[PDB]
Amino acid sequence: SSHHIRLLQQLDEQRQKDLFCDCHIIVEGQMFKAHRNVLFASSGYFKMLLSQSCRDMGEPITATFDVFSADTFTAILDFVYSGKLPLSGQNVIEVMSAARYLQMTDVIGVCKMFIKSSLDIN
Amino acid sequence: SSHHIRLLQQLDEQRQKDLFCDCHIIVEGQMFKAHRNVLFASSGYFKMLLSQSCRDMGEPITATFDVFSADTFTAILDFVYSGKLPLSGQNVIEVMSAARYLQMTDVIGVCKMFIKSSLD
Repeated sequence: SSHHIRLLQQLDEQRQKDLFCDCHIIVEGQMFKAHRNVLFASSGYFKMLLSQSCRDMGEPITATFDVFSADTFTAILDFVYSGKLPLSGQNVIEVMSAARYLQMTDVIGVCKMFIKSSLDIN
Repeated sequence: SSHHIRLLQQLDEQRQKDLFCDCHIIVEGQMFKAHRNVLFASSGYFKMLLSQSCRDMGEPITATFDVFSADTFTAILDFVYSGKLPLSGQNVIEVMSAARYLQMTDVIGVCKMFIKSSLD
């Protein structure tokens, strides 16, 4: 497990430092840099978007979204690169909606668990 | 950390299917396809090799090695993509030597533990 945790920490450092970042995502005018292989692995949407050029290298692939906010995409991509998803009642509905759009069943599951846990109040 | 396990399983499937493989490694006449970002994260040798072009895309980077065998590199790359290193009494010293060349301290440690526990 330590192998997997260290490796993903390194990939997270790489995307923060723009190393090997062959995918650009623009949300609300904000630019996110990331790796195609990680996104393809993590998202049914990116599997559909990136499949055509999966054996081509050259320009980075630039994808634009206006169906969710930059803050919401930050939370999703932070999870992709860490496995942690900070949620509150203020953002879990938006994150879950974006996870449906990006077809990320694991993020959807984390959101539903958070909602169920959060509602048990009394 | 089930996210971490699934993610690396997917990356392993990708390199087996030659998806997003921007690095080619030729060892003993045999071609290995892999990802630069994973290799840069996993090996001090590959970190140095791939640093020059880490923001340049285009041709895959091709590396060649003659200081270890294809079977030995298979074991190391399988570990890179799974966390499991297939060691035996036959190959443990060959794997350790390649891991020193590739500057992979985690693989060196696993080899030393294999030898140390061989008396148990």
